[PDB]
Amino acid sequence: AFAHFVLIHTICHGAWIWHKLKPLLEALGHKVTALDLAASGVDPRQIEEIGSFDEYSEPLLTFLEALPPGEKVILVGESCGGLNIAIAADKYCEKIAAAVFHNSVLPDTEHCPSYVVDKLMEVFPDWKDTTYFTYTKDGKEITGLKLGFTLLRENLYTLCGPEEYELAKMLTRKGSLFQNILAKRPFFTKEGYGSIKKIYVWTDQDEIFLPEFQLWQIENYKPDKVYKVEGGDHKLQLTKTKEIAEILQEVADTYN
Amino acid sequence: AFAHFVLIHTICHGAWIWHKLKPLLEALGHKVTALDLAASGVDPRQIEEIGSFDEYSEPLLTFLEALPPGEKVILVGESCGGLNIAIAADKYCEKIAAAVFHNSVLPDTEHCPSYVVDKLMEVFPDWKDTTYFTYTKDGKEITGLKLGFTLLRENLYTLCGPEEYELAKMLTRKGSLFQNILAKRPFFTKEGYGSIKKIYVWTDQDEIFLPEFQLWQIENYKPDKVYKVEGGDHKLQLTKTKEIAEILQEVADTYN
Ligand SMILES: CC(C)[C@](C)(O)C#N
Ligand SMILES: CC(C)[C@](C)(O)C#N
Repeated sequence: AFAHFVLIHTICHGAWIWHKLKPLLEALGHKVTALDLAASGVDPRQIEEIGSFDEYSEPLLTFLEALPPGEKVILVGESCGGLNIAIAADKYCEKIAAAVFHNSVLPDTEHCPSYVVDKLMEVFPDWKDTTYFTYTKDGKEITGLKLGFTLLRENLYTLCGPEEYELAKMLTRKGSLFQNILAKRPFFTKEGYGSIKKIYVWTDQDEIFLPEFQLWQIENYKPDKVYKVEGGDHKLQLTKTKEIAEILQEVADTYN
Repeated sequence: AFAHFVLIHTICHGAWIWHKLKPLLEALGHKVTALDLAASGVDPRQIEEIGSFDEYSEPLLTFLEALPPGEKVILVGESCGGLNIAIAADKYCEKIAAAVFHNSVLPDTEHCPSYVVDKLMEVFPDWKDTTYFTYTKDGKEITGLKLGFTLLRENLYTLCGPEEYELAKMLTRKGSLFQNILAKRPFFTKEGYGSIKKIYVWTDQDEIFLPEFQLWQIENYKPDKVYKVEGGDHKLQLTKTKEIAEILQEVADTYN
């Protein structure tokens, strides 16, 4: 079967991270939409203009709003993209056939929205050469960050070639986890986000979202299905593109 | 010998086009700077804020200005980048060891700055699915454009793989040739731009900067050296990356 996949990049990244996976999925006959979230990729906004993870998710929400009645999509989020999925699901659950998490945070409905992010910071506290700054938006102090090049090289693009790593150094932008904003955000709902089918994809060779963290997430909020990809790194859509496409095809053949 | 190469992308593109060549040059021991020109790549400005090719060249001029006395660089410009080179050379000729043109326009000093662009439009009048728009800046009506995806696929990235082509569809932005502005711009000088060493690199398999045009440019303004790369396409830094690096190494060993 064919599906319409909506690929969602992580913070400090953009649609470009999916440049290898998108054409492969299309070669299988699928429709693919790779969005640039707010102040990401070539989006015209700067991070200082964004005050929450919800605002950051605007392009995704706007896209879903534009889907004609009856049309459903399979959301695929990497790393922090799981949060955009949760936000989107609480507004357009009926338009989501399923959500695939790609070495991604997996929010739940029993704890605050920042719950898994707080846990992530405990498991991976040292972001190496990453730099930080603060800005104010809507009366709140937000911590912005720019991923360090060493962190990118050693923990995120561990096995990616020099040409993919180069794209990251050239294209990654300042962003934010909006951690303190998520902490005060209303909980994700059981009726919306809680109702969608969730497929968790990961590799135990991820050098940032460590096994301890991902296995902790799986136990915390049981996914409907779990796929473990052998080898690769945090950026499976670059290092195990074929494997990811195969998994997504099976998801398309399972949920609609 | 080692040199400091400053790679200059063409309109509607960004530093990202050099993601394959940059690491290869560094692997040879060179220092490489790949800039995003105004309203290009991840630059925060939008094209409607730019009123001339000179303004568009701001990041390059600012970079050269920051070079300490005595430090020289080898400029490498692709496609329309030759115009940024001419503009830069008339302000910082002493900081330029040489300029390499990569399937690029080659301005001269005998005719108006838009001369070769006007000729290009005669040789390649049909830009296929490219779209156009107009905006006003500093009292002048400027024609903006967004490269069509079919034009990108068939004429610019003719032999590039689907993954490189995908990056182009995701990252190319609205831009402008500022043709009418160039037409009224003071001529490039013989003392500045005219004095720099110019190396012309091209392939007769370029599907947009056709042989008729490139050979016309070579006859119009004699380069100091000409390198013809066999095969490849308009984006030699992607399809003949190794060959381009070899040529640049020889240039580094020839001019300083
Ligand atoms: C490093 C991690 C938090 C990110 C930016 O989401 C990725 N990849
Ligand atoms: C199509 C051509 C004018 C451009 C944008 O410079 C390239 N490549």
